[PDB]
Amino acid sequence: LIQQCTAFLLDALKNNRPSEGPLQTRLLEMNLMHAPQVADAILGNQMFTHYDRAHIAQLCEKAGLLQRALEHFTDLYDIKRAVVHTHLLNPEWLVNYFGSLSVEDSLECLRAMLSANIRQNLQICVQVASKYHEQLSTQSLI
Amino acid sequence: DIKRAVVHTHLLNPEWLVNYFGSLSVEDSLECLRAMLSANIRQNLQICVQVASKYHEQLSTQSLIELFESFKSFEGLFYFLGSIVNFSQDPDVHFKYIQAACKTGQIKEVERICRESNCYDPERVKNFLKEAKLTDQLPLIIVCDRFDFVHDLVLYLYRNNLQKYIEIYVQKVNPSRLPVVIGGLLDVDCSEDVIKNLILVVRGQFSTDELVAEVEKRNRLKLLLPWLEARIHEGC
Repeated sequence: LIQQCTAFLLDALKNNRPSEGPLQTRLLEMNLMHAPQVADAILGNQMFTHYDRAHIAQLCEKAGLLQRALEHFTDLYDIKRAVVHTHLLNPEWLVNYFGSLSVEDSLECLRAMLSANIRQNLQICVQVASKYHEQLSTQSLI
Repeated sequence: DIKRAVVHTHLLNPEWLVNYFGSLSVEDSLECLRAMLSANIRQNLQICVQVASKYHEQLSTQSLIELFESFKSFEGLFYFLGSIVNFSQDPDVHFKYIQAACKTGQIKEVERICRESNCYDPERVKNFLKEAKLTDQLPLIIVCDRFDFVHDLVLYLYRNNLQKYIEIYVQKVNPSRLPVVIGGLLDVDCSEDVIKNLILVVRGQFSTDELVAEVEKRNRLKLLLPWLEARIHEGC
């Protein structure tokens, strides 16, 4: 029972003393193959602090976990690939907005996403512009 | 004949259509949907994809897939193979599938299946790549070295251009093949200071042995000495 022994290890992880990054790292790695829903609570509790965010991001990449892969870009700031992957399809709605918002490199991000701006991200760029212009409605925008 | 209500397919109920498809489709309705595509509005288009995924499921005839690819069909055959790519191992149809992903970019969803589906001929497809230039490709920088044909590949690339794909490759994908890559670069007599600067970039799987091998096979090790200084100064 990998599931239940992993759960018991998780119960141990509730205390920071048994909370040892690599152990719970492997636990979450198995979860990514089995159940990603728990990864939300894990990210709340200890994930970003204890885990190898790079390896886990690569895992969620290969596993098609784009939404928590956004949490990973938030963990990793993977500039070109975060840009292109967001450019792919419908992301975590406001999470992507702020992640883009929470950087001054959203400039070049939008340059990229606009170089290939298919009609999907067509309006949303102007929409999120109504999240940066509000601090800097620069002629850079025009 | 029965191939007359194909006009009302613009409005007609596909349920009793599939019912009439239970019969009349034993190598028969193929020509009916064929004529429908001879008048292929978008209405008699998606339903034809659906009925293609109604007979291949009962008879995955290669004649069907051939008459299918006879047209553009790239998205139609895309979904069609998406119903078949699993548990099917024909190299040609898989290459057609990847090329369809190239038609409208569905590579991110295929470059992973190129890793998954390795039941094909990477030589032909990599020749196609060297012919069909995507100008932003990253399926061969994954799957060709997954099959390890990248020596003469990166040779040809250096011949045309090699700026960052080398870099992102050795960074995320694989710094373990980095040695033979460097060796090829030495065979083509590149600018070695570039390789040096890459070594200065944080390395993944990388060690002293392969590095000194690379620097000795050209007997021009006058480059890695600051790397060794850093190694020993840090205590390694």
